[PDB]
Amino acid sequence: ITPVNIEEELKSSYLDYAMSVIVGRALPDVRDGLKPVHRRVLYAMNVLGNDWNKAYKKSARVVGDVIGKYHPHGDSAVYDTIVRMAQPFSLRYMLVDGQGNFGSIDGDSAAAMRYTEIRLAKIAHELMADLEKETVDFVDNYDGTEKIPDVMPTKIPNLLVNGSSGIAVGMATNIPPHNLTEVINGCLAYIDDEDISIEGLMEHIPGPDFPTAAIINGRRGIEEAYRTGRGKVYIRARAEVEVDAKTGRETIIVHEIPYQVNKARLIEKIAELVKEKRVEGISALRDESDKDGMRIVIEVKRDAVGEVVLNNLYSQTQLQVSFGINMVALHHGQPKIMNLKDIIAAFVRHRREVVTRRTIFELRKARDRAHILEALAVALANIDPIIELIRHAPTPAEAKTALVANPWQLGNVAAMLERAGDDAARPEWLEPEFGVRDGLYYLTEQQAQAILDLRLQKLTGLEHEKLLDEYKELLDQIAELLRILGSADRLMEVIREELELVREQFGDKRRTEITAN
Amino acid sequence: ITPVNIEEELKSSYLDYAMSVIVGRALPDVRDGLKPVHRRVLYAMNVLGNDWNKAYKKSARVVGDVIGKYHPHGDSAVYDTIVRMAQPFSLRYMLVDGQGNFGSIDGDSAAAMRYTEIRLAKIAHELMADLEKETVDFVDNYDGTEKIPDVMPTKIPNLLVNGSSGIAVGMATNIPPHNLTEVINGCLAYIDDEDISIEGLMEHIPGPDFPTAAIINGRRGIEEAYRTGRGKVYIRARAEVEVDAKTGRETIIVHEIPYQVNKARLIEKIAELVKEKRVEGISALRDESDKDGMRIVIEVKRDAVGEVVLNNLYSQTQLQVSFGINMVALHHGQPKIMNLKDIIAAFVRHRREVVTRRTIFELRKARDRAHILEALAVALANIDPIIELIRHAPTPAEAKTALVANPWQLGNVAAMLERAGDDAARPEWLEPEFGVRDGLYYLTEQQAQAILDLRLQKLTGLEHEKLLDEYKELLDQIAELLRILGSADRLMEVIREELELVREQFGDKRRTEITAN
Amino acid sequence: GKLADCQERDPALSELYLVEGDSAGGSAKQGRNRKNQAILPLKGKILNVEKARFDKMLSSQEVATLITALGCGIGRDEYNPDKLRYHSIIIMTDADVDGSHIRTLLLTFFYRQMPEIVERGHVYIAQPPLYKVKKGKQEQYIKDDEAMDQYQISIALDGATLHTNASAPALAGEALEKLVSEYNATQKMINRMERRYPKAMLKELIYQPTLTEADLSDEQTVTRWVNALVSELNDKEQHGSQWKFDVHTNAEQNLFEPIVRVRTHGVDTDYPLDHEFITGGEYRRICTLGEKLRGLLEEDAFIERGERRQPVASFEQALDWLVKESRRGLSIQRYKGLGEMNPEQLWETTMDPESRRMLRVTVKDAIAADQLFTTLMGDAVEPRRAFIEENALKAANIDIEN
Amino acid sequence: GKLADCQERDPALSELYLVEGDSAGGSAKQGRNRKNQAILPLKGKILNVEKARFDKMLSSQEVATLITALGCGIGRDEYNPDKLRYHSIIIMTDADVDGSHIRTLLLTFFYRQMPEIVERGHVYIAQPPLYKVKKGKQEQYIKDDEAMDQYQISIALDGATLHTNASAPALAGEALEKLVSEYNATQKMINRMERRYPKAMLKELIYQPTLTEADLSDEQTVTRWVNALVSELNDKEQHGSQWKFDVHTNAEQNLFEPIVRVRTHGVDTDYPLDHEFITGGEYRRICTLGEKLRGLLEEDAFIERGERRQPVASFEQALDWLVKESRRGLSIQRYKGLGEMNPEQLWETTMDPESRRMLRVTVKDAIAADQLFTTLMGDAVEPRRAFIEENALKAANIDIEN
DNA sequence: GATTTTATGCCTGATTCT
DNA sequence: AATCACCCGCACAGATTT
DNA sequence: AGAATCAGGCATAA
DNA sequence: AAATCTGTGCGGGT
Ligand SMILES: COc1c(NC(=O)c2ccc(NC(=O)c3ccc(NC(=O)[C@H](Cc4c[nH]nn4)NC(=O)c4ccc(NC(=O)c5ccc6cc(O)ccc6c5)cc4)cn3)c(OCCN)c2O)ccc(C(=O)O)c1O
Ligand SMILES: [Mg+2]
Ligand SMILES: [Mg+2]
Repeated sequence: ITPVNIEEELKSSYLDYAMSVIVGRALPDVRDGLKPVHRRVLYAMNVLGNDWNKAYKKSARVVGDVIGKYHPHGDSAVYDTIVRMAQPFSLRYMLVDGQGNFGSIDGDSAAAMRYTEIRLAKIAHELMADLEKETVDFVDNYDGTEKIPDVMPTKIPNLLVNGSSGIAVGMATNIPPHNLTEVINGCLAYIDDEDISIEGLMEHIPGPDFPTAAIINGRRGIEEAYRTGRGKVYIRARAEVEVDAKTGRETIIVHEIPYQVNKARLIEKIAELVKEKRVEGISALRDESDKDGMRIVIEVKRDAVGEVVLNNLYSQTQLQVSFGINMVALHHGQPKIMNLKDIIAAFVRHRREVVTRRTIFELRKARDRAHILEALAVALANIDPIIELIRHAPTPAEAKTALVANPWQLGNVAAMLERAGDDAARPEWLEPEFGVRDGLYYLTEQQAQAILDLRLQKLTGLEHEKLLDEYKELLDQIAELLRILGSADRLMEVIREELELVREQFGDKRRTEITAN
Repeated sequence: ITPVNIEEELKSSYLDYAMSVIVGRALPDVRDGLKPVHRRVLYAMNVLGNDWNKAYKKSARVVGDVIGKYHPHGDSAVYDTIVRMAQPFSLRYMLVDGQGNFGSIDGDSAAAMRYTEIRLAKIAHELMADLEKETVDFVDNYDGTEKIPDVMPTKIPNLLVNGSSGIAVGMATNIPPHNLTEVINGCLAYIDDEDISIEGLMEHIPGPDFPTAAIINGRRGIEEAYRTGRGKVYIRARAEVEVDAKTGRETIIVHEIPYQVNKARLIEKIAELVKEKRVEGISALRDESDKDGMRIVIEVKRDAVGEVVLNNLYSQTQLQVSFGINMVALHHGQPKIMNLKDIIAAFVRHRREVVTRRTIFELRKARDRAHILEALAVALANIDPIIELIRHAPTPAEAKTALVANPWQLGNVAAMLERAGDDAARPEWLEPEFGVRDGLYYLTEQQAQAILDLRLQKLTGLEHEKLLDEYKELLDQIAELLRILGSADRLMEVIREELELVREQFGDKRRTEITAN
Repeated sequence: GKLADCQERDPALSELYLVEGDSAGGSAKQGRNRKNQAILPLKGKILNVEKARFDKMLSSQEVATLITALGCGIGRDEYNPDKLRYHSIIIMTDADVDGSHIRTLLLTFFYRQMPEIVERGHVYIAQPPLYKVKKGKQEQYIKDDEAMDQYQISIALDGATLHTNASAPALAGEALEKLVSEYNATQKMINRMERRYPKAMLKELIYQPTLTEADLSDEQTVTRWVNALVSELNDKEQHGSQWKFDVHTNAEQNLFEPIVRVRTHGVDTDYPLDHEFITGGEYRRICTLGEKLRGLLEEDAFIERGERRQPVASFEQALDWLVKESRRGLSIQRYKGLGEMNPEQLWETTMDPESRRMLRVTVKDAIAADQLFTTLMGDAVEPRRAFIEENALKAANIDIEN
Repeated sequence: GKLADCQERDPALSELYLVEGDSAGGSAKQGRNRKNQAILPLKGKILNVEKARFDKMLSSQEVATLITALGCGIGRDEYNPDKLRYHSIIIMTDADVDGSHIRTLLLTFFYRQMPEIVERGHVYIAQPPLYKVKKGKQEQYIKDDEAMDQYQISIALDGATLHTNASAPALAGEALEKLVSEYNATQKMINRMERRYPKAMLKELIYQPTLTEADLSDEQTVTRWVNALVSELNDKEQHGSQWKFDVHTNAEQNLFEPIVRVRTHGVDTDYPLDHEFITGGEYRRICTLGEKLRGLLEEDAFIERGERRQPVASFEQALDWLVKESRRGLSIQRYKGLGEMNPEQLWETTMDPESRRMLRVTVKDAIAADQLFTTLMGDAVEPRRAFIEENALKAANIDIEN
């Protein structure tokens, strides 16, 4: 037993909890726009080989694997997180391909884990491109037994296109979706001119683009949010009034509703309002949405005008909603309020880093393969002494020592070996003692082992020529990679080509209409 | 709207359900005594590599794999089936080694699937012995994607050893456990003499042997059950009366209880019976069973007699129970009532079939390997012409055609082939055109391909000697397999050796005591 | 309480569905016509009223809820079929054996407790599908296995498949389809008589020439015939079994029988082709099919699949190659239960009035139905066991095979 | 209400526990002392009485059950602390952030509703362990990561570890342990300041000598030090890094502006070093440790490990090899929560009166505690945000350098 | 993380009719 | 087989008091 | 006094 | 008749 003051315990415990929640659960990362749970789920699904053109898997398998291996928390939260990513009316670009009962726009329910199936989406493979080439770092899991990526090498601007929403201790974040083509055009414009202002970006990006295709009523909140990071906009439904003549009847047909609205709640709220006589001029209400589109029919009395009741509905019910834009994200593990240009710059810097690391890895691999092929080509030109030496040796180890002991003359293959640009295709870790010396070749241990593994099939002419062709191809590839690493302009060309390819592949059309008051 | 008669619908539906339950759910197979769910669980656990000398795995993973791949049914039934096989007080010889909380004899219940782990037991590997050598038939699963064994190539008499219990439509089955050494001795006695009567068998198999080590009362029922296949026996608990002089007051100590009896329910029933003055002379009741063993203490009144109350306890309480032996099993896909001799004969015939198929497979493999070894030796005998011919080869196919369409000189290896004459090692599928004809070897296409896939590493002396040693031992293996297939007594000798080895490995002592009335 | 009522109040245009399982009921409630359709999920198996007492029937929860939902009376002096709600009733259970058992229990309840409901024709049975097949653009549902076989056969012979014998003939559809259908029928006939003969023996006879029992008599050609048969059997044997033949002339027509030693290490006594086998029509149809299946293929032959080609040398190989090519861009989904179906599929398959398919239950004979119910669902074990044994595999030995 | 009341009716020797979760509650009920202990499991997070109105406190089930179990009244003109039961109260929550949050909620409830109970010192806090170490025979429990690190270091240097530098010296225990402890302290000091400088520069500067500002000059002396540092950094690279340097003068001192580039086309353009850094105590202690840490190893050197000897340079890898040797026969388990522990472990580790460990809660000042509670647990967001920002990592970057 | 009563057949004990 | 009752922050109708 | 009828227990499935 | 006050729901956690 030892006394402790209440203030110190309260302070330490609450600060620890707040710091854990701020950077552990809620806020996303600016570079890839994913919370930790999303990253862990995607990595777990990728490790299983659950590709987009293969058979489905049960959700229970993936949820259990994620809980056991990487994410030690409850199963209901993980399953809800998986279910939200497969709904067409929640994400602009879905990241999971689902099968079963995943719910509907009425917000009814979703089937349990043991009644549904899932797999990765085609676009999701762009988020995890070139993951095996040491493009990012890895960190230990909760008990120092596994490795998880620190950040995905994303190729899509995920944060802007898919948006974000999160609640933390002391702060909150809320960012709407966007369109992919406009964002890519803005990124290309930024790359073309690095001192671009907000207006130049907004020429390509008028505003958000929700999945449900509502109407945005206003043009000032978008500018304020994109300039300072905080703003407010109004989303309005789509409706019209039609007259069929005859007896001068008027009916209101509702087609499209705002974002994040449950249709059944709206219908029952309107029914309750007309029951209490709070809205005058409404006779009948019906829903007739069936497999083709959304339609809600409202029949009004003959002693009223449709426009007045429509405006009353817009003012009263949930047909018009207010959306508060508030952009908060982690920059370097610290929350920060940002605007459009900061996000674009962060994405561009991430792409530069990823491409540089990929180039270094590829250069190393090419140099190693060229080093092996040099020894193979040298050995193939001195078959008779090599086979004589191997036959006379009693053991493979003695044969290897005898091969390594003395130098070997280059022979007729000295033309291409000396045509290389000195140290263009020379591995760095290799000592200067080995390699092509003055008129003679010195073999290493692994080169001798590779020679001893050669098959009799390679003595044919075509197999002899293929090695030389591959050697020349590798020399060309090494030259290209060195040229890319040389200047700072080729990197932007590569990035622009990749962005244009992504735009051509995954582009789409606009849904939401922006209009003045 | 096609009408349908009620009678035909009822008849077809009920007949389909009854046949499926009879031949797919409840009754076991006589050859191995496993219901389909047990076989599927064991096969699924074996395919995953969950051996008896490796790390544990969680129950949920195995249950999910079983449900997804082979068994299209619920999870509770599968988990209960797995749990019952890991309880020392349910099976005489456990088949699953479990870690966690799998219940207790007092009446507790096992933990959920998420909190326990399992793996295979050592004895289970005897059931699946020689499964990879084409010994049993495979059948399609429910979706026609995977293969499941039709029956395990068992080596343990599982049916008699572990018993069985099942309820079907129109019939039921109930068979008690037995001791392994007695059953093996009975099988050996039957092998020695196939005309042995039931009297001869019963000298080696006195009676059942329960896990809990109760007492069996009477002897007529056992003989009747083993002669006709239906009978009844009485299982009595072990108890005694102890007095420590001094006060001269006795107490009843109970150490053991019958098979399938709950301790808590027994204690509370005894308390309820003695509360209502239904049993006289009982003063106090206590339980002190913990760690060391089982002990239940009953303190009788001072003026009572221990023997009278002890006899009344058997009549009234559950310290004595009645077990009805009723043997029903599937013989050839149909229910049938068995006795001891039929079970023993079926097991012996199954063993004979399995050994014959295994021998055939081994002989085929040995001949196939010896063919390629002869080809490689003949090729190495003439290395210089082979490489000289290959060097002038535009492509591999031309080299192969050149090698195939020409005789070759045996050289110094022919002496070894003198031991291989008489068509001992030639494959049956091989035509008479190929092979040695007049002291000059003839090569086939596959032999030429094997020659072309030869490494330089095997040009040393030791690698040459290894092939000769391998060929020499393969000739002896082929001779032994042919001699095994050539007679019937050798098969019985092999079977007897296997049975004796199993008895030595897994034998143990008796628990239950059989006594007359 | 586990009952989604319909807004329609006239008791002559409503319906009632008895779904199996809770998830299935949840899926069905979303995809239904809310005006005049009601749902009543069942959690699991239900009480058997044939064996139970009336007091326990009243005590149980599922049957009490069903009785309250129907609205009619229960027991004598209370039952009144006139005051009936939901004048249409549909079962719609799963497509496996457990579904059949629950269906039989529900039929027993309806017939024993409410005879007039069944007699007047207010009970129906639904037919949900099993397979869903998509081939890029087309999509369709297939019930059970036989329709899947027909679909596979149609897809295999769908366009191209112009078999070339010597230079470039063209069977062109109908002849090939008839030959394939006859071959499949013969294979189905052969597969159901595995107990009485080996499969390989029956398969081998089709390609060999006809025995011609009419002109055989005692020409001693049976020796060459059986020797050739045994040699052909042993030529391509790949399982270690061996075959021998025995012949005798006990009658004017010489008889023969084979003896086969198989992997079990025991030799069967014989499989004699007695007068019954040669005189049976099975051998006649086998010979008739073999007449069309002689060595029609030439030295060089191939199959002309669409924008593809591959040489072939046997009818079976050609069929296998065609079937393998037919399964290139085909996607098949198998429904393990009603819980695997989203509401749109259930609506368009089983609940749409203008595209659903059902069966109407009716009673033909009263005494026969009563005897059948008493025998099967009664609490006397021995009559049920005898009935199951009578209709067992011993009565499955149908000698027609057509 | 999930309360397993004790038998001791005298309220001067009883105990009460507030377990988190259901599995932990069941384990505690299994492993408790039945005489004078009670268990009251809590299923999940409870109401925050600081924000909620007084009406909803009575409506809430959890706090209502807790108030009933305690036995004291609630609200003014009804509270009576004399009529108390369970004079000892223990929290015993998990050892993660959610457990700390639940602990804070319970403390807020107790302090706001029952000041006298907290003042008199009847509320205690338990302390279960985190790690369990097993070494064949020696097995035990270790709490917190710092104790685990201390245990690992002690086991690494548990006898032997005679550092043979040149011919045969011997630190022999205390000197080596002191040096290792100082090195670990400097490593922690480097890690906490890792954000503002690279790791490699700090790790390499310790081996370099002092700056030697006394003989510093505008030319021929300032360049040599930075050039030597850059040379010693460049020749140890594995990630394609490059180090460059430049110097400048401001009429008082010659300041360094080193730069480094790795996997980026950009450049920081400055990592300045001037009089401010050298005047700091961090560099002073770094140089103090580096004075002992020099190239003391001769051509021959090794460590006389237990039946082992590894003559090599780069003493960091020698320490790694020592750690590997220590961990050869060591097994570690990391508890995920109270549910993992079986009843015997819970009994012997936290609930045993003679081997448990706890903490007593007391109040030092009243106004300060009240202000802290109002600031943190109130419903004013801006003060809470300001408080969290002030005590954020910026205030944690303590420049005491000691 | 924990949540209901049913079918199918052979033994028993406790209880109810003539 | 989906449902239980609380924490965290921001914006908004209808309900109470000055 | 002795037939007759009613329940609970065991192991794989909704 | 201006100004405080009381509830509901969005998305990851016990
Ligand atoms: C059968 O399925 C299959 C599979 N199967 C699988 O592949 C499968 C594989 C794996 C696992 N699992 C696991 O290995 C595991 C491992 C570890 C755990 N964790 C723990 O032990 C720890 C302990 C612990 C720590 N500290 N204290 N205790 N639990 C917890 O920390 C923990 C977390 C949360 C909670 N409560 C809540 O949140 C909660 C909520 C509401 C509340 C409401 C209230 O009002 C109040 C309170 C509420 C609280 C409490 C404690 C858990 N599981 C698995 O299980 C289910 C995965 N979902 C699998 O199914 C596959 C295929 C098929 C097929 O058909 O092909 C298939 O059918
Ligand atoms: Mg089913
Ligand atoms: Mg926790």
